[PDB]
Amino acid sequence: QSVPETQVSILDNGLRVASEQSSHATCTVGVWIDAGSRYETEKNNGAGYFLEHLAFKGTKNRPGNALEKEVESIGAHLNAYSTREHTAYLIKALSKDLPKVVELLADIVQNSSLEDSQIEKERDVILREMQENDASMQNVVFDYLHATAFQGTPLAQAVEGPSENVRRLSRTDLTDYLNRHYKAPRMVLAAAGGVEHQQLLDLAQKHLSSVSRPCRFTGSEIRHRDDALPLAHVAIAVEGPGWANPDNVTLQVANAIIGCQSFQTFNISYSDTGLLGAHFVCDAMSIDDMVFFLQGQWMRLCTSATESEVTRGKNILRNALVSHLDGTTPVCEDIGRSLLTYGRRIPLAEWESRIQEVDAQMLRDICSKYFYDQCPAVAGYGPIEQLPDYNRIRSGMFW
Amino acid sequence: TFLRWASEPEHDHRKRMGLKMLLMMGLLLPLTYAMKRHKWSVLKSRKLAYRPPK
Repeated sequence: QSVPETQVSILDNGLRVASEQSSHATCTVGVWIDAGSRYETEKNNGAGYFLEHLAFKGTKNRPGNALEKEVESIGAHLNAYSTREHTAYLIKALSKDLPKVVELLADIVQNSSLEDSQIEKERDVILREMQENDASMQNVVFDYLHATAFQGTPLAQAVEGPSENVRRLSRTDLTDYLNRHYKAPRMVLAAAGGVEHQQLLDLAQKHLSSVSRPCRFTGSEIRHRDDALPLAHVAIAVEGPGWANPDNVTLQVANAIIGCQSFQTFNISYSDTGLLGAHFVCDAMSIDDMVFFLQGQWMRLCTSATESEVTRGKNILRNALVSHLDGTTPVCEDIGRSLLTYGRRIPLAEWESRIQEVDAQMLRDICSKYFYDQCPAVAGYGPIEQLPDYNRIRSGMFW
Repeated sequence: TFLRWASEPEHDHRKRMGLKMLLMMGLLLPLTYAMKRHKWSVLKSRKLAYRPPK
């Protein structure tokens, strides 16, 4: 595969600058930060989201629309996102523009300016959208599959936070989150595409060299009944192994075996925890039959796998998790997480080796370890009266 | 005592059955109740909340 290895050179502050040169002419230079809603302490539950809104509204060097203007003029796309564990600010731009794609990113992580005036507006923006964020039923289901599964922990609370905090937030608080969770050893400068690693390392030395230097799963159930909705969304999960756990790969193959309606499957991983399960949307009348169907399948893998199907699963995984030339953005993203989670970029050859070592016996062993006789977390929203209660799903978790 | 004996040749035996019976129910009831309380705890802990969209 002649994979372009990801050369990662570290910095004094610890930016762990990394890179994976590629022929593509445009590149994606991003900053990842190990800071999410898991690091918030319920008094600043929307600080990362609201800082993610404020981060493009001007820094000392780029007051007002300067930031957006320049990153617009250069012709680059500026994006940012926040999860429960990671925050990313990345720019897709013509490689030659690295010089500015990097200096701009430096401002966004440090020297940022949180104009109180702007703060006011972003508050309104976040709040109002949240007032409508309820339209994204799936996100709702998935932010309760989190609340009821991680009750009492910082992993239950959402990325956006409760409207309460959103309204009650001030520059100083933000400043704290910014000055507390934006440390240089918890930061990765990732570059993918037409970039040279030595030039990127010199730019990180020139700019960004200033950056300062028991989660538990609770088998439970939340049922939001609202019978006026046309469709019902139900998510059932168990405790995922984690990000670093080796068995994650044998679980991905299991998901590739499974693949009523919109019956997706997810393996969300956080630092030594996670949610492994399925989300499906169905007319109310069929919710119970779906559930029965789904539980039977998990059970099928646990006791009755087949090399053929495993193969089907290994192959789909193989065509997946490539993140290679899939594009600068995706690749950079993967590197961004790989340096934050694993501490290194796992190459695709190692992924292929870990895929080909998976057989049917260890797949049903790992599935029995993680699915069989486990207490799930259930989150339902919509006409969910025929959704079975916890004893029936409890009993369907075993044969 | 004898006339009693004839009227119930199993006075003793019935009483042996009653002893073991007591013991058996004595172990089954508490346990069954416990289970009754496992499978009913789920509901007995259910917390309902009304959230009109308001």
